[PDB]
Amino acid sequence: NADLAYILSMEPCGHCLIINNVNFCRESGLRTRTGSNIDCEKLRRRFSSLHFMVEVKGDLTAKKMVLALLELARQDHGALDCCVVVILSHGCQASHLQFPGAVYGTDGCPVSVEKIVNIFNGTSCPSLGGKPKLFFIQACGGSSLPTPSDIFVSYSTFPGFVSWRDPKSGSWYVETLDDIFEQWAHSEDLQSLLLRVANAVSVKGIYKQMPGCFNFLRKKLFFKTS
Amino acid sequence: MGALESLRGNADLAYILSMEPCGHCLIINNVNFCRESGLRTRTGSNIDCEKLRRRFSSLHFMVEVKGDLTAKKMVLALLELARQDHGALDCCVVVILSHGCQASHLQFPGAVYGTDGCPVSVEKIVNIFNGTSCPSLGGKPKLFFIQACGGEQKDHGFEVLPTPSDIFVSYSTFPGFVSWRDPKSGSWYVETLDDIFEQWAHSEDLQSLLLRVANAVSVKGIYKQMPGCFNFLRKKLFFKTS
Repeated sequence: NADLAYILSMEPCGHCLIINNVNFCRESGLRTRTGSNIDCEKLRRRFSSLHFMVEVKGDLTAKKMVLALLELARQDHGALDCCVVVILSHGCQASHLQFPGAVYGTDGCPVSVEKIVNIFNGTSCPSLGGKPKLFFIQACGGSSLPTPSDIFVSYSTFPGFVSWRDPKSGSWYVETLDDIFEQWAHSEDLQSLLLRVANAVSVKGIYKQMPGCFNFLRKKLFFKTS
Repeated sequence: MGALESLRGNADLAYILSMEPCGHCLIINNVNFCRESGLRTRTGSNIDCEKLRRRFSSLHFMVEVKGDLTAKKMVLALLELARQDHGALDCCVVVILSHGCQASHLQFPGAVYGTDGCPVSVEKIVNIFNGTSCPSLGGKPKLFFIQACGGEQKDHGFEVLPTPSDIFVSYSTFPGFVSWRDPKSGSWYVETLDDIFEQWAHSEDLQSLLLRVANAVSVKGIYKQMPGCFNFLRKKLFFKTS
């Protein structure tokens, strides 16, 4: 209350798009991301519980990924409270100007996180103005309000399967995140959940790459559950 | 023994700050830039500078302020800081007040200008405090508050292995945008942050505080500013208060 938390009253809570890239063309040389379907199913099932209208889309091209994203922003989120985008794919380690991060489309071409974030800013998507825009990225391999307000990105490149010898048992990250949400999303906010995830991950890999959060929200975000 | 209490106490959910003092705090305050620069005098930074000096002193840090430093001297000050022994400390704070801009980066956006008009990337600054370069802060929170233009765009808004660890970078403005300041009241961001840390540092964690700050600043001026941060922390952070 007192404008300390975003109001998620509406039912459904919002739209959620999951880009699941598994099969890449030969020219790129990017290995098949087998096990990502396990990941996709966990997340689809998850954000569904969080009362979102989840739409999955497999093996998308950089061009097609962008179109799907634009297609989402062209929507009327007017009576909705939040938007969610999840992308599973190989990560691109290009350096950037505004925001870090990129993910490979099936064609081998990258789509920077900065492009993705902006497709959802205030000008491009007035419909979501003042509402929280969440982006979850798992790169396995490879009055007025400010225009960029309410943008929140969780970026993970943590390799590691649930069963360490089996590259097809799924992502230890998604499973850990999914598990933590299942247990605390009912009483803890987004940033609090993600810290539990970040901690769990670090305990699993001392030096290994820890997930980061590019946080530009104005209030806490308590997901709608039960 | 309430919730917040049990929370503050859980070493798994919160960074435990038990040492006295807490650690080092370094404030770099550049106000007078060279002529060749074209950069303006950052009138009002000094009031921001002292507020923070006093603020972090309040939060049990050993504060050291260094003003008007060339890019080279900045790196030097930062190198010496990391070169120290933070073994009996629990946290490290670095504040930078100055002009800034976009810089090509891998993990951390933007850069900050030395008094000489030369740029120092935030990413280079954060990295000076990596686990190898400064094992004395391994696993401990290293905080960075950056008050500098994140870019050139004036936002009108609309009507309504070298990996970061325990790194937390609070940005005054969104990467790519302009950060606003007042000649006699200081920068929106710092004035807001000090005010908020005043009222809540005693009962709220670092991140919670900054949402308040981001929320407050977001309703300001004709031109808009959207504060935010790159959080690579593992736990919540509650400062040691008075």
